[PDB]
Amino acid sequence: KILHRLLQDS
Amino acid sequence: KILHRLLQD
Amino acid sequence: SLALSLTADQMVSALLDAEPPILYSEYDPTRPFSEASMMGLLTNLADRELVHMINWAKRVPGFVDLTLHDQVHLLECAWLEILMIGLVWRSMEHPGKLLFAPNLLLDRNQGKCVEGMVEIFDMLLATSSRFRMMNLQGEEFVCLKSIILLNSGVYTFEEKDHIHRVLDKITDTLIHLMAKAGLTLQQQHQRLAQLLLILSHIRHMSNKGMEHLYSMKCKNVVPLSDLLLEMLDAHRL
Amino acid sequence: SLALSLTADQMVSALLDAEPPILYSEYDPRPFSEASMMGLLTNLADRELVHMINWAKRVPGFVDLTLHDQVHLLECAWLEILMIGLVWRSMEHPGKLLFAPNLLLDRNQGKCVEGMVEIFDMLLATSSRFRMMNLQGEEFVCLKSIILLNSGVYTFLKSLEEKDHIHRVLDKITDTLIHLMAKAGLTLQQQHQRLAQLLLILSHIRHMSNKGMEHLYSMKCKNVVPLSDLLLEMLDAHRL
Ligand SMILES: C[C@]12CC=C(c3cc(F)c(O)cc3F)C[C@H]1CC[C@@H]2O
Ligand SMILES: C[C@]12CC=C(c3cc(F)c(O)cc3F)C[C@H]1CC[C@@H]2O
Repeated sequence: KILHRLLQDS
Repeated sequence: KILHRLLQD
Repeated sequence: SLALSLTADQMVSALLDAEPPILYSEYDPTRPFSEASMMGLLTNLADRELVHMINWAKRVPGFVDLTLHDQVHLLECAWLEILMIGLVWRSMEHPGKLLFAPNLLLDRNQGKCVEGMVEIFDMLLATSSRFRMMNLQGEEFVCLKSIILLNSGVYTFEEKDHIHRVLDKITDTLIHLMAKAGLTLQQQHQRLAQLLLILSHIRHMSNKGMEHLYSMKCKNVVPLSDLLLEMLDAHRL
Repeated sequence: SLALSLTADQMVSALLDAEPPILYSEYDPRPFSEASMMGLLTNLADRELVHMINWAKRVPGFVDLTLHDQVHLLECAWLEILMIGLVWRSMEHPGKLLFAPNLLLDRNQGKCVEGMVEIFDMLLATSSRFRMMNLQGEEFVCLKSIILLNSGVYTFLKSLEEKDHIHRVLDKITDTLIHLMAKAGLTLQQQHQRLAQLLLILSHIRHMSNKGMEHLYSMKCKNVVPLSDLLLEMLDAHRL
């Protein structure tokens, strides 16, 4: 998910 | 409305 | 208004006395469950409960001081929330199960019988576990149910000011109960917050339940009573 | 494992500093069509979602949670958080919604989009309520953080370790709210009453989000507006 990526990338 | 009627006495 | 002159103990007594009875289901054990028959049982039960709820509402302090149009609006808005918190309350001592009626105790697997209903059951069960984990008291429960009745539809409206004064009284009552139970001052406002935040989840379950009920109606799964059709129509889905 | 050590003043400070920026709209103040307005609102919401995630990870206790649980909380609460933000910045504009400093919409402009004026009415009523209560900025950031942690916690092995942690942080924010009220000179009875008043509004905010989710889904299926991939995935999480 995009939300996954966003939460990892700060 | 049934509710309106039921809310009376 | 006489409702505002009520003490905390008087508020509790009035609310406890106005408590509706636990009704029975039309459950027939001679036949297996179908999606239609289970929806039939639940909506039949809800319909009979609604009549009791209407008369209960009239005994909630401050409610009859409102116009008929405002009474109608509040009940139209909160009826499913009220049915659900009642269900969650009487399901407290039955982990993993929902006590719709003493003769209708259902788990999540039986909820699968109806399309999309197991999701509702899970939420209801989780709420019941929450009340059980908090050790929700009967006096607290009737305060919460009355709060739902007065609050849920007040933002869709002085009539509004009278409602807020009564809501404040119930807040005072909840705090009174917690203090009387020996909770420290900090524990009091912490628990008050915990109880009221659950009402956001109850509101959520109601919205989901309203859409699911509407879905069942629009697929001719079950014939809803004229009263239920009206309560559902009030939400205009 | 550290948010529990925060004082009430430090909680406020951390929350105030974690606040997201106020974004502008592309709005060229050319008159609205139905697709035009939905475009502005959804484009704005999508850009706000990116900042919301930065904010969420600065909310005390949020990063202690698993990546899975962080996703669940944001998926559940994202529209609630957008709406309480909108309502908060619309507080000093009676009868108007301040989506952006350059996009201030009155009620009748909700009629541009089918079924949106009903959403606007609910948002405006909430804003009127905040204005009536003289809601403070410090109270606002507390309420928004409560929404983030509370809205999705009921829909969650050692999963109880996450839930108990979330509830422990929730109690801390409650303490913070009470602290602000005591500091404002409110009596004990007034503190409890105001706390209750604020939290019951979150019930209406939940209601607005559920309604908005359905409206946004309807606009999606009709394709009056092209939603971003991120927005579509946030909407999909509520599986309407
Ligand atoms: C049949 C539904 C599930 C449970 C419902 C229900 C019925 C009751 F009598 C009751 O005391 C509580 C309920 F929560 C009503 C419908 C809402 C969503 C589903 O359609
Ligand atoms: C366009 C809608 C109305 C307002 C929305 C909205 C957008 C924002 F940027 C914002 O900061 C807040 C909002 F509440 C998004 C949609 C939810 C329901 C409607 O479709």
